[PDB]
Amino acid sequence: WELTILHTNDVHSRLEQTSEDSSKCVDASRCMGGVARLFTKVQQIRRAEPNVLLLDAGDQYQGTIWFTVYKGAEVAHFMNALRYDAMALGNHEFDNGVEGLIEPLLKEAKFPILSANIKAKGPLASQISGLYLPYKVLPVGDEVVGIVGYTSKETPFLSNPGTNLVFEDEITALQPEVDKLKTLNVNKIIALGHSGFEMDKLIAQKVRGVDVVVGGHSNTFLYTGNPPSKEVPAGKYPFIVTSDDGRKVPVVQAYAFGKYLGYLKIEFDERGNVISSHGNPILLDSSIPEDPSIKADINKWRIKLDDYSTQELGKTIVYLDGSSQSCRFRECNMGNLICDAMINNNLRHTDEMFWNHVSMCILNGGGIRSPIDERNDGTITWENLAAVLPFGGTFDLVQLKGSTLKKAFEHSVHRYGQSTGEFLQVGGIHVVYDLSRKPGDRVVKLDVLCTSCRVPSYDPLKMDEVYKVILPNFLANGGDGFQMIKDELLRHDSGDQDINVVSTYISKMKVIYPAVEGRIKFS
Amino acid sequence: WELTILHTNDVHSRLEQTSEDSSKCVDASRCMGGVARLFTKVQQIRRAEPNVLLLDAGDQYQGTIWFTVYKGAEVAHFMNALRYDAMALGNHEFDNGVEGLIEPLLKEAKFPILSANIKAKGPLASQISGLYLPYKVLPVGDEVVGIVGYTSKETPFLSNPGTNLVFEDEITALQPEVDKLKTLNVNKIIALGHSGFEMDKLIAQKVRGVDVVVGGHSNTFLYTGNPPSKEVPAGKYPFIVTSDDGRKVPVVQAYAFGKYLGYLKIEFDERGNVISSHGNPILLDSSIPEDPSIKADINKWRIKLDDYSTQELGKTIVYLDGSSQSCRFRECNMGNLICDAMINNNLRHTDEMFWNHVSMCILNGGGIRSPIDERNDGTITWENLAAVLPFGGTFDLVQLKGSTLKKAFEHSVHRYGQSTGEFLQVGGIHVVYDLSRKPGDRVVKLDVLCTSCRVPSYDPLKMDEVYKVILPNFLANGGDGFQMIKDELLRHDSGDQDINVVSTYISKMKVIYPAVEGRIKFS
Ligand SMILES: COC(=O)c1ccc(CO/N=c2\ccn([C@@H]3O[C@H](COP(=O)(O)CP(=O)(O)O)[C@@H](O)[C@H]3O)c(=O)n2C)cc1
Ligand SMILES: COC(=O)c1ccc(CO/N=c2\ccn([C@@H]3O[C@H](COP(=O)(O)CP(=O)(O)O)[C@@H](O)[C@H]3O)c(=O)n2C)cc1
Ligand SMILES: [Ca+2]
Ligand SMILES: [Ca+2]
Ligand SMILES: [Zn+2]
Ligand SMILES: [Zn+2]
Ligand SMILES: [Zn+2]
Ligand SMILES: [Zn+2]
Repeated sequence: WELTILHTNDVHSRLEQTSEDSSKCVDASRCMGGVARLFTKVQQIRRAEPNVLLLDAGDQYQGTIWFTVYKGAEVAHFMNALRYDAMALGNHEFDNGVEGLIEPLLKEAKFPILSANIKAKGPLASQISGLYLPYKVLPVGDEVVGIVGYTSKETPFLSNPGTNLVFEDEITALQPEVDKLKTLNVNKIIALGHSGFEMDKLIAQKVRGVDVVVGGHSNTFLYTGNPPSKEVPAGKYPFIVTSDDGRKVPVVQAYAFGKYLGYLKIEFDERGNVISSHGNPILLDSSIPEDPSIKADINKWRIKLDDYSTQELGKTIVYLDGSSQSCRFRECNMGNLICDAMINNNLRHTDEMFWNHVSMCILNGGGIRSPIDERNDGTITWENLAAVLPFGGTFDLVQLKGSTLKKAFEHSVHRYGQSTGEFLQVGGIHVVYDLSRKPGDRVVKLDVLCTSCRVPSYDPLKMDEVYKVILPNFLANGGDGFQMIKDELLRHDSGDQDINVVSTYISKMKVIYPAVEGRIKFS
Repeated sequence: WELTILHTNDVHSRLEQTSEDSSKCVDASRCMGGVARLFTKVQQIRRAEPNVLLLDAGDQYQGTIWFTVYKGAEVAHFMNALRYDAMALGNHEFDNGVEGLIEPLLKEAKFPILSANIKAKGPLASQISGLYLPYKVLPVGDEVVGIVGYTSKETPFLSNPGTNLVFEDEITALQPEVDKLKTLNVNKIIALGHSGFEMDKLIAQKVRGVDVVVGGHSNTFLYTGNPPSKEVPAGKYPFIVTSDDGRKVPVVQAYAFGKYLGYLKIEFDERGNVISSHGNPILLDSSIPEDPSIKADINKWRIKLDDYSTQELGKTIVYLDGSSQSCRFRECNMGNLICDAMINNNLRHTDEMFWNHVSMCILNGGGIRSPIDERNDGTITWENLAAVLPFGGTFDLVQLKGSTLKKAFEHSVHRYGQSTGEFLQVGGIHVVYDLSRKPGDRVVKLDVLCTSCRVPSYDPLKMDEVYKVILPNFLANGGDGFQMIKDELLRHDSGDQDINVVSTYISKMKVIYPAVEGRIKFS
């Protein structure tokens, strides 16, 4: 019996086709992904293969102005149009709190939404009961397939689920659910979830009864053969894990941003044993036409986005200096605003040991692409912010040793004076450079805002201590020569869309007035 | 013909009786003022004198939780109960914008509200037409008295009137209105307004046809004889100004906070010439009973204030360190919060030469009377803020030369180490002390946030430059040994209630997290 699993993960609001690097589409002849093109390929496969499941491993929420305006209604609408068969909750599905997930996604999806390791408490437990499930048994042809969900145990640090949801250890929560499915004579079981490739491999190894793991979160690209685009595979597709009981369990993921459709064929015997599996993600490039009906519906929904983009988000009473002459040479107030917005976006619930789990921000000055003039009655619109932050990136959370962060600050000024992009704007950091010193030895003071403290205050950076830092995905990936960040980071989780972080902060503040205040000094 | 003018000014939300220093009443046998006691005395005078006018020279708005909750409805209600005959607009009547004045005061007052020098433009001119007037001619016995109003030309820097109101020069706007009243055979004219004793004397000298000036704003106490309480008179009551045409024009004011009722008797001849005048403010002490009906109505209205005081205003995720061990010895985050709230409260409309007219704050650490613990789910209520700021003061605006501010910072640490109250918490200032230097020479660096700049940044303080600074009225009056502030300031205007400034900022921010960030350092 052959099952074809089609899968997406970390689509992150890429409803429209994008450029090759998943940013705004500008060259139509080379644009990729989008739900209209995904519809064409899914429909084509479903004409040819008898037993198909279209699955999403979470993180449809967050990434573009589509999510900013429609807040999940676009996810329910377009996933329903694609006839997704099941979805696991991702961390970003909690960005607008549990109410922003219940309404509109859980109440409007025409498919089961799953997570076996999220447990609600208090009144929320009654309010949400049955709106997401630990698993669902689906009929596929003449057989049944059980799908069990899971979500990152670190979601409380990576989104806004609130205090009435408990994120349990994935393997601990999954095993009894898979044991239960086996008692109900379900012999084909998929674990679909959102914890990252490392946890997916552990689930494949340790959760007895799981036949395949379909994951996400880590934006992992897996491929068997010559890659079709610029993504470099972390391993073959599927990635085979040998389980504790000796089975070969395929693990799949399909990068992010709707650029690929994962495609895995699994051959099962009559008792649900996996005989073999093969496949590969399919690059959704211009060779696959956008479905005209889905595209026309996208164009209709885009009208409200165009309208929203010109509305006042809030006001500034100061000139927002995002010039290169300032932001690539010294502390600039646009850089301070963006880092303050990044820290505000990452305020999450804590135990009694931290005021917040993260207090620090770095931002390459070359990533700030325009100032904003305050003389248009102080108005700031999304279109103005998109000129400042045009790359479609995210502001991610990383864990870096103090030694790595000191090397990043040395890199920031290693060839100072040429208007290069690596000069860092900061938040929760006070750095002093002495440019008369040799490159690599120019940082003379580096103080950081504490997190494990009830009163935030600055203390010297410690080389062996690991710090959480919010920074662009461009820098987490080693852009601008920050190879030390890519190579030495101890954890990396994708964050919110860059424009959206700043827009939300400006709308919350109503009137902004960021100052240049001595976060960066020169001796 | 004898006219008795009863007058109040700068009542500032003191609806309830207060202590002798106009703070919370705690010893009933020695409490003063309040509208119930004012009613008793006004009613007594109106039984005995035939020609009485009860006037208010503005600034009923702002000062206690009454204004925070009722937003002017309490002013219309209790001024109507007292049967005020006329009121001039004060600067604080614009604290909640022009909408917060129209609704509820202008639409609910049963007396004319006056200002001849405020001119509206755009649609507002039609919306507000006739809701305030330049003047009103009132019948008094068998005669008529014209009352012409005026409001501080500096109101745009001292409240929130918005950009559709123009504040003209008082004398320029008053003269044509008084000329018009004279053409209508009105021969007895009172100028009632809110610009301060200095401007009141100029109006008495220069506006031809004005028989008496009833003022406010500067909280001036005038008295003829031995003063009845702790207020020291600035001059006799009335203060006589010789007009340009040789008339003797009485100028009156009655301190502030409803502690006194001004009482002036003017003898006019049949042609409206002033023959003589005499009087004195009456101390509203415990010897005058509170009117039981007004007091019972006050007690009824107080219920909603008690309810409001326990509601969550917003949350803190940090411990708000208002301890004396911190705030009298070093930068404390409660001090930073209060100074940031003071600067936010003073954001006003500007031309293109300033991002804001004021950027600096000083606050005596001894004025911070409690920390706030963040472990009650981060909740902050008005009752918690009242424990931090219990004195019932205001956060005022002063103009100080840099030399005066340097002397204030030397005073801040002149006897450092004894937990004395004068140690300053700051905003928009970065100071460095070297305590090994002799007292009076301990300030080694003092940088200030610019105002005449499009991007706020810090520069060294200049001894000859005048800076606007927000600070407690306690310090503006020379408290804590800051005699240099009292003696050398170039302008002083009373600001908003201390608790209200902080409450509004916390409610706007929703979640606060003030840090100790290096505003005060030690070498
Ligand atoms: C609609 O979207 C685009 O046009 C789009 C274009 C690219 C990507 C991918 O590359 N992402 C980048 C690329 C560069 N930079 C910054 O730009 C600096 C270079 O800028 P300049 O010295 O001014 C040279 P230029 O005028 O040709 O741009 C780098 O040093 C670096 O600091 C980034 O921050 N990011 C995130 C994504 C989208
Ligand atoms: C319900 O209201 C009152 O209890 C009320 C009491 C008074 C006033 C008038 O006085 N106003 C003040 C008085 C003092 N202080 C500060 O307190 C310091 C002295 O405090 P300690 O060293 O702690 C001595 P203590 O325990 O007896 O208070 C001063 O150095 C000064 O920094 C002020 O800030 N203000 C504004 C008003 C109201
Ligand atoms: Ca099986
Ligand atoms: Ca006259
Ligand atoms: Zn993701
Ligand atoms: Zn994720
Ligand atoms: Zn006043
Ligand atoms: Zn005033």
